[PDB]
Amino acid sequence: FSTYATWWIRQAITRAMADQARTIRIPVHMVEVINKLGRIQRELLQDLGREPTPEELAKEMDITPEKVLEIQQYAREPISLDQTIGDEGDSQL
Amino acid sequence: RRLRTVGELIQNQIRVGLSRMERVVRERMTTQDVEAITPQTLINIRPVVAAIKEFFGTSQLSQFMDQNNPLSG
DNA sequence: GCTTGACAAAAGTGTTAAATTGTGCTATACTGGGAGCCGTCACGGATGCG
Repeated sequence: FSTYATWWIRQAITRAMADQARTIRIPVHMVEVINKLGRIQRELLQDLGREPTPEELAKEMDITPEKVLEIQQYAREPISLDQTIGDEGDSQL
Repeated sequence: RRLRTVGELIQNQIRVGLSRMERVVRERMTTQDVEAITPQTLINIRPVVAAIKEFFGTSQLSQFMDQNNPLSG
């Protein structure tokens, strides 16, 4: 039973994370693209040594560099409006 | 009372980053084949660099240099 | 001043093709987490352990 149950458990966990891990909800079809981009970038960083450029990633993913830039823009995470800018418990963002 | 110099402060963050890296290595170690497995596949360098960057840019000890005059610096 | 008339130029609908998105599924075996924890310092007052 464990062999079949593991697939479904992993699927449910990943889907729930995709649907509920961000304040601004991104559909699953975009989360998949973002994860693919991240994995490709991580793989490239090891062998290239430098920071991969947008064009190389775009070619490796068979998409235009503008699409890579758009995906990166979508990857932004909102920041908390209650920070400690001031180095003291005096002022927030 | 002892003194933590810059070297020790950086060493602590390196230790934390390597601990996170080791946790990731443990997670990945028992998930793929044992024959065609190489250090590159299961070694993720992101946590250590992330810790190093966080310390320099966020730690209260790492401070914006005072450049009013040579004596200040 | 006040109309009529002949025409481009935009405001509106119809229908398709396309892009986006919401669900479902994948069969070796896998079966209890991990961050802890750092000099006030005094003051009352409630709690709970024996």
